Amino acid sequence: SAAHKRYRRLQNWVYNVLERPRGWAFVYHVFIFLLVFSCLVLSVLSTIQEHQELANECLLILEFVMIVVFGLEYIVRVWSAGCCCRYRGWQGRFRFARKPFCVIDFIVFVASVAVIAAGTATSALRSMRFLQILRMVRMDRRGGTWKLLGSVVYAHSKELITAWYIGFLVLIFASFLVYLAEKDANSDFSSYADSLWWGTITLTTIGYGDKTPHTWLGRVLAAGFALLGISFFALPAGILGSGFALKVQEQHRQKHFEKRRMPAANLIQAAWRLYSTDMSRATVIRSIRILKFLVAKRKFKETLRPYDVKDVIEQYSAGHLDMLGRIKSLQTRVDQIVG
Amino acid sequence: SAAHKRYRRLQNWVYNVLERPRGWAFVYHVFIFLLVFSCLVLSVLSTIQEHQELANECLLILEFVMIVVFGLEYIVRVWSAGCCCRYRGWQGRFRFARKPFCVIDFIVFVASVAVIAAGTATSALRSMRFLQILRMVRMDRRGGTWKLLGSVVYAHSKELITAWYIGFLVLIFASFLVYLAEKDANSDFSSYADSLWWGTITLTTIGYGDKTPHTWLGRVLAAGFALLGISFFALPAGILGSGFALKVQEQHRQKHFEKRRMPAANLIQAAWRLYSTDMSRATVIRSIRILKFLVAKRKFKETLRPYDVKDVIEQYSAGHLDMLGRIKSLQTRVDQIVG
Amino acid sequence: SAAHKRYRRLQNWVYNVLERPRGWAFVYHVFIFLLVFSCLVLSVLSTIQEHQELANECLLILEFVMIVVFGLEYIVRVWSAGCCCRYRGWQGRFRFARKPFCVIDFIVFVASVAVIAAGTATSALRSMRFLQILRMVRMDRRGGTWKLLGSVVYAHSKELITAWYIGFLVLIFASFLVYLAEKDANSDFSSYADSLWWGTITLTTIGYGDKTPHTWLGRVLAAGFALLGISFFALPAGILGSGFALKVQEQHRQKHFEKRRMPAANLIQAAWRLYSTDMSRATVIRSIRILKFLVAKRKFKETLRPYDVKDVIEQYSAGHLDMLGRIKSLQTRVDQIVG
Amino acid sequence: SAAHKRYRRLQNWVYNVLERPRGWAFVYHVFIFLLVFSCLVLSVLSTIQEHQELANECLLILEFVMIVVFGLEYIVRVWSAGCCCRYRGWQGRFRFARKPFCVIDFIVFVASVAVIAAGTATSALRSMRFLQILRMVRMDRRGGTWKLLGSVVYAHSKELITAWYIGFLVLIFASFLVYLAEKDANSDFSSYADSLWWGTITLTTIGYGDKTPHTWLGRVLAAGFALLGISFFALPAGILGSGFALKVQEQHRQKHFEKRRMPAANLIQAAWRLYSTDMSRATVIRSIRILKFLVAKRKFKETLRPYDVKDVIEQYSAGHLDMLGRIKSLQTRVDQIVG
Amino acid sequence: EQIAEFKEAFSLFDKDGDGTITTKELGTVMRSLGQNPTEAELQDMINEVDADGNGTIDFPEFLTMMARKMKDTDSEEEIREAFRVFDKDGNGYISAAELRHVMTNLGEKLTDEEVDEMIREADIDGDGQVNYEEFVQMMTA
Amino acid sequence: EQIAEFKEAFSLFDKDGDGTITTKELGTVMRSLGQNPTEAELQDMINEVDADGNGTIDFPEFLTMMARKMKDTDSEEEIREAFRVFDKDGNGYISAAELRHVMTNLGEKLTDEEVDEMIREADIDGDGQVNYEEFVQMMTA
Amino acid sequence: EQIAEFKEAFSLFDKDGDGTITTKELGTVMRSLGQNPTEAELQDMINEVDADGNGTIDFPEFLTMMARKMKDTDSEEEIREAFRVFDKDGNGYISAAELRHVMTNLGEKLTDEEVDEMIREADIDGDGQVNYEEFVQMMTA
Amino acid sequence: EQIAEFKEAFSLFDKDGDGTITTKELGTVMRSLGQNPTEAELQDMINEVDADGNGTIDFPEFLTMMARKMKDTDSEEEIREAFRVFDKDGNGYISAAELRHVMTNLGEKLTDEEVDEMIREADIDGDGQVNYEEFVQMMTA
Ligand SMILES: Cc1cc(C)c(NC(=O)[C@H]2C[C@@H]3CC[C@H]2C3)c(C)c1
Ligand SMILES: Cc1cc(C)c(NC(=O)[C@H]2C[C@@H]3CC[C@H]2C3)c(C)c1
Ligand SMILES: Cc1cc(C)c(NC(=O)[C@H]2C[C@@H]3CC[C@H]2C3)c(C)c1
Ligand SMILES: Cc1cc(C)c(NC(=O)[C@H]2C[C@@H]3CC[C@H]2C3)c(C)c1
Ligand SMILES: [K+]
Ligand SMILES: [K+]
Ligand SMILES: [K+]
Repeated sequence: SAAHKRYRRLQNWVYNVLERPRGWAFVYHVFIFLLVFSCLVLSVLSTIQEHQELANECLLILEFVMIVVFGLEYIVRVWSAGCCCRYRGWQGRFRFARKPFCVIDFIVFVASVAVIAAGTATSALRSMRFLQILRMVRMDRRGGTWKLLGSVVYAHSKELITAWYIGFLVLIFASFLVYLAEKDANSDFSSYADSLWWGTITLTTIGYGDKTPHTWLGRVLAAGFALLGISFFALPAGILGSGFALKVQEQHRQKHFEKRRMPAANLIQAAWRLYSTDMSRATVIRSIRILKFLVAKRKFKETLRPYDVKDVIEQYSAGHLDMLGRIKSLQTRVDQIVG
Repeated sequence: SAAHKRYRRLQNWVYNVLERPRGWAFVYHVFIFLLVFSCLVLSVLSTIQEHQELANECLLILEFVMIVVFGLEYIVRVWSAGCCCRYRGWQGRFRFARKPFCVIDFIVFVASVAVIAAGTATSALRSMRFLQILRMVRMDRRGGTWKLLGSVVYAHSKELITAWYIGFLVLIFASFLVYLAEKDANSDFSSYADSLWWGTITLTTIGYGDKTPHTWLGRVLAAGFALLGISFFALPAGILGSGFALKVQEQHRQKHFEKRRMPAANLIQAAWRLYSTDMSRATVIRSIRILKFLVAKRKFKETLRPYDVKDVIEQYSAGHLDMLGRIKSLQTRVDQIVG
Repeated sequence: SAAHKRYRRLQNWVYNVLERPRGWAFVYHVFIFLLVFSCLVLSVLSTIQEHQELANECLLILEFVMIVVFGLEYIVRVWSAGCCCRYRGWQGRFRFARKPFCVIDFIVFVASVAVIAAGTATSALRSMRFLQILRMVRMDRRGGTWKLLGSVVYAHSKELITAWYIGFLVLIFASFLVYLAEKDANSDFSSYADSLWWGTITLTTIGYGDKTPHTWLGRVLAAGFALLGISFFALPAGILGSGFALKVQEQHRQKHFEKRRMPAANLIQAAWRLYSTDMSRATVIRSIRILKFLVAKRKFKETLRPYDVKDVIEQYSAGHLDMLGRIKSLQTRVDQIVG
Repeated sequence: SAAHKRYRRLQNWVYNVLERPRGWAFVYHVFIFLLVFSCLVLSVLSTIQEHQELANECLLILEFVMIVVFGLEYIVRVWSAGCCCRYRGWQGRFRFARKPFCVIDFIVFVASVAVIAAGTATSALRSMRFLQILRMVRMDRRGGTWKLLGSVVYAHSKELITAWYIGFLVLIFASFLVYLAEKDANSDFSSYADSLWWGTITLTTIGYGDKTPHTWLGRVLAAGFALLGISFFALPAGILGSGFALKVQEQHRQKHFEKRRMPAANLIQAAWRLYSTDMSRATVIRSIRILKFLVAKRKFKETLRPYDVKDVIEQYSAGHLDMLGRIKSLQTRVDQIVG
Repeated sequence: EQIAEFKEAFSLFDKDGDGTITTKELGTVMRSLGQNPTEAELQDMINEVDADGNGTIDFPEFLTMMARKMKDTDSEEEIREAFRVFDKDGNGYISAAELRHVMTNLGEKLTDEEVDEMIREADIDGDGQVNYEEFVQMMTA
Repeated sequence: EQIAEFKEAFSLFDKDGDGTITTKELGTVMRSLGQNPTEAELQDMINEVDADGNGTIDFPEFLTMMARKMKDTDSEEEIREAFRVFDKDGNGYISAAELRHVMTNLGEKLTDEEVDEMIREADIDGDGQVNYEEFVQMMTA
Repeated sequence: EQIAEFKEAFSLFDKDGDGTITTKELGTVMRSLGQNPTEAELQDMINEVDADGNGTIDFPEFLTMMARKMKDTDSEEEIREAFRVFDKDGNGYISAAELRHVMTNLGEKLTDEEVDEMIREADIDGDGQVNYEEFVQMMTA
Repeated sequence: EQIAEFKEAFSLFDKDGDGTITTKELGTVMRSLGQNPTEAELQDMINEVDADGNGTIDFPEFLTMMARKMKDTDSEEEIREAFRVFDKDGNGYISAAELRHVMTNLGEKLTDEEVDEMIREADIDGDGQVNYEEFVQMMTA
């Protein structure tokens, strides 16, 4: 197994390469992001007339680079994962599971490149392809930024509903009132739909200025309703931002409570002792080891609590027992002397 | 009572249907919200000329759906509530109490539909009706989003007053100064009212761009006052958003302290024992049970506190008593030996 | 002193009237605020042409109301304060101290009204007068909203400086870069001053749209610098808003710790006992009472702390002493038996 | 050394002058900031035509003031630092280390002034020079506002990445959709680049209003995507602002825990005792002093913790030992009597 | 007349006519009936109605407690919150067998006969489920 | 001369001429007058004026305390805050009978004669209500 | 049949046929095998599976624990989190010698023979590094 | 050679050649020199350098401590922070007399002769003010 020892050292470099996407993700991920971003910006600039043809040849030479880099990196990742512990077979299936829909778009874009070169709107199609690629490469860590956002927005669902609802109510009131205020003076507000559009650009504080009140009643209504609702169209940002800061601060304190050594160390031991009940060279005995394993798992999840919430009652019980022992001592002392 | 047993199982399905609006409110409430929303958007689109007549027939066929659905659901809710524990009579009155002004608008819109069909501005009237319906269906949980908003805004009343006041002061200063700056160059600022309007769209950061300074003094004043007051017109959103996040985080921790079992269990017992003083097959005795009930209610509201604020003093008292017992033991030991 | 007893009951109604501005300030303060506000809005509307003359007679009849109401309320407040405990003399001076510059403007506006009526720009002068009145009536509680704002902004001075500074740096970079980008294409950016103006309306997100980039380089610079600095021009609102919420939450918890009864009760007693050393019918003895007074004042300011920060060490000392007593007991027990 | 005693009192005034930039930085730093700011604003006004020539002579007379003030203050600071403890030599090098690139620009601008006067675009060059000066004088405290910003933004990197990413995704979706919606009706959206520009001014809520949707489909897409993404382009301000407030509040509490006297006092003693092992008139002995020094340094860094996190376990250990002593006492009492 | 009957009960505690009930007077009457409260339990009981904080109950405080019983809205809400601890469905119901387990196994456990009377008094449904919010109104009426 | 009279009082505590007052010197003079402070009360008293933190009072600290008494603004504010605890109306008034209850029933209770002198000294209104903020200025003058 | 074998083990604890296991029944069987748990350790063990909170284990709770062992996802995650405490690289590896130090020097230390069997069972790499996440799946299978 | 001299000191503690220093070995050498540490002080000392957390010091940990002394940047910063506690001006100076008070009156007080040597070693200015940041660099060099 000496050649297979070189094979294992191969996997050593293979996992060492696995290190870069996870640990020092900075350089690799950024360079690949620049690849995708450059393709995007060059497509955009190819749309505009000023620089068109040279951008076209650059697009060709860079889409070759895209396809070859992705082709290389497909094999790179597939083999870079667990080579034989995540072996080529059914775990092979699980390497090309759903989220390698990225790989699927890779393959179909290979076909797109081949069609462009030898085979023969189109540009929009290719652009979309680059945008699907954009998405995937900026998200292949399963649920990531999405998971964080979802958790936090779910946490503040109750307040968010209020903000949304009240804001919407204010919008449809304001639009209607102003529409009535000058449906006859302004050609702008010729329809309630026009007023609703004006309301959407007056509440969010965009204010294109394409449609503005002209009557001194319309101006007053716009002013009042703007002052009243603009704030509501700006709450969700405030709530979410503050929730993020709170969560960050909380989690840094929770991790700062790094007390974990002994509970974590004991949990592995209780798990090994339970497991070895069924394979050691050495039912009621097993049931006892399961109960001890469950005690050790909890002690460990109590260090995933900051061990402070239960501590108040913990020390109460300790002090109460001390006082009970003191009472007992005194009582028995009386029973010894006086009787 | 076997037919009445089937009647009770009827109420079983009746309360099971009650479950959906409260528990899994998602689907039912959303579908009904889509009904109302679709009616609204179709009315809006009926205002604009592009799609008018087909929207008109769709409006007719959908307002029939509105009226029939609401007619069904009136009976559905009225009977779906406590069928005979919230019995048809005086509790009947309380089922059609004030907030079923929703039911009142239902009934009057039934009449509106009948007037449109056989009986014979109008469109605005109907639109308003849909908006009252909009309000009610998005708010029939008594005080809900409104109650939460009111509580939080009341809590931060002091800061909010400051924001409002200072912002207003800055607005009326700035408008006046700029008006003086170019009441003669710009036709825009021909009145202090014009300047105030400009100030309302310059402070909130809407900036329609219909009225802008043109003199290099006006520009400087606008710049300075914008930099100084824009922030003030954006505080209320910040304060409210942060208050929401704080309240959310606080209440999740408070509920996370789910210690409640024993105090809650003992409270029901002290209440039953007090109640049964006056009806059990079994005045001073009652007075004692009232005092114990009040002790049990507090212990229970102390678990609606996170049992931490009083705990510091609680354990102090415990430890002090332990030390007092130690002192007593030592003293009596001396009195036993030395004397 | 029976007529003077009716005089004292007069002061009873006099202080009862004092109650309304402080306690249930709502109605009185709001009505007077409406007086001032109505005068303001009517002046504004008098500027515009649509409603001019009728607004003029309304202005006359309402400025009489202003002057008579303020004349009444001057005496009302002056006598409503401590009638003879804040007696008419040198405390009279302190009743008409500086902040009754409000009274000074009252008096001079009396003269203005007299000049308008019998005596004979002017309108701007009167408007300013109403604005000074506006300020005072919305601020006669010495330092109020101003004091709160100052405290909080001072607390976050360090972060605010950063926001201001970095924002300013970004502004002057961006303006300069874009100015160079199209000082030749756009007539808009014909001067660096023009660019700075554009930058002031592009950073704060007002965006009048009077001056916008037209070259594809200018657009890119504007986009990048906007994305980079807009956030900085919106930090101060965020910091202040969050600081307000934090302070509100903190102070509600601090007041929720209403433990104060006994320390507050003992402080008055130690103060009376110290004071009575020098006047009771009953130097070293006084020095002891001063030391006890100072201990009682601190215990009282420790309840203006939430009695939690020192409590950790407090109970440590208690428990340490208990353990020391336990050690001593054990030691002496050995010395009693073994020796 | 009496003349050198006057030299030392010179350094006394020299360090007393050092006090003003650090302690009461207000007046000196502000006046110098006004110098730089006035030069800037006068340059800007020199660009515009209204006031040009008089601004030119003022520019000359004020740039002389700039150069002479900076020349004075170079020597002032260089000598004002440690005169001979930061002596003129190799520490001289470290006085003119990198960040005195400010001094370098000083010197080269001396040459610029000389070139303008006797030696002979130019104006832009000089302007840039004033901006480099601007930067340095508003930042010569090594890492300052920059360091604070970097720390906080790094702390919230995870949330910030989410905000950035999702916002960007929404931007490129929205721009593309609207571009497709009216690439044929509006001349505005004639290129996807045009749409992207519109998206940059529609997401950040600037809204120049130069390019707005005109088709009722474009308006709907713009409305929806604005409502969905505007919030994302406003999160970073919210997160950063809240993080600043949290950090401020936290650090004020941490410093409010000013318990430090004894641990800080003992640390200096253990350090002196260790140091004096190798020079006192008085290896294993040294190793013991190193261990005690390390214990004293930690006790001191435990007061740079708020001594609360470890205190829960600290007092647990104390109470546990008390109870263990109580158990031992009881046990030995039994062994004394019963045996 | 209701006030006079409360006064006569109050005077059994305050036999000396001092107008106050301390732990001595309260605990003495209780132990005469065969109860055995602790000193800390007697202090907690008095503290629930002692506004003066001096460790006594006076007649106005006694009368207020006796007139009020459990009829106040705070009592109705807290008792209903206690049942809801044991209502995981959130439908306002609790099983007869689950009520029986909680009443006889937690806290100051009810005897079998006590809990039998309690389940008899609730109008139990045919399934065996108890609507506890109408049970709370019968104790708060 | 006022400084010399403070020095003569200071020397009664510090009879050895060491320039310091410890718990021994302070507590010895106090018990000679029939007071009985605890050790923890003597430590608290010294700690209020011991800036050096070494458990002593020196003459500069003694003189500062004696010159200041209660005249400082911190004392006026805190005493006024203590009265406000018992002013629920917020009008700056407290009833003579309510002041009497608090003074004789809470804390280090005043005797009847002490509290009689205190109510005599406040210029009580005819209703029986005391303006305590002018009572605070008389003790801080 | 698996349920009947669990029932027969459960009946060794509950020899009286009462359908419950208290600290008496649990601790008695344990000490018969030469174990010496404390009372507080017996309470912790029962509390991990006692949903009724009355200090007992009934057969449904016993059967659930026995059927589940460590196969649940909570167990797999927490065990993997415990290994990660000792994986500073974050690469999912731990050295054989570092595993040996932690197992025999922390907590309820493994004997040499126990830890020898544990390192034999992990498919150790030629370097001497252990992939503990596949070690966790073997104990959770 | 410096490593060998550290090894010879390390072997005075670990006289058995076990490669470790426990509280027994450390405290025994200390008491032979007439020191009297407590058990809790010996545990704190070992814990400052015991990365294995098993209550011992091994030679690599001993060598690291001896090679480093106070030269590290953490030591320079913390010592400078300790002086700054007593520098209210914030100018980096402390009076000779104030240094003398703190050194002989707080903490593990220096003797007069110790503090005399300390003030002699600082290059005191003619006023009597000590620049403690250059005092910190002399102890960290
Ligand atoms: C009326 C209205 C007003 C607003 C500001 C929004 N937008 C949000 O609430 C944002 C916060 C999260 C992240 C994107 C959404 C959801 C919506 C949907 C409706
Ligand atoms: C001057 C001014 C500035 C602003 C931002 C507002 N708006 C608010 O204060 C909002 C916070 C709550 C929710 C809608 C209101 C109230 C007002 C009324 C006046
Ligand atoms: C560059 C710049 C950017 C901004 C947002 C501001 N405005 C603020 O900082 C506000 C917070 C308080 C309340 C009004 C001020 C001060 C300033 C002055 C300068
Ligand atoms: C998409 C997008 C949206 C936004 C708001 C930003 N801006 C930020 O995130 C600001 C927070 C710090 C301070 C200036 C930056 C960094 C960026 C870069 C990209
Ligand atoms: K805008
Ligand atoms: K705009
Ligand atoms: K605009």
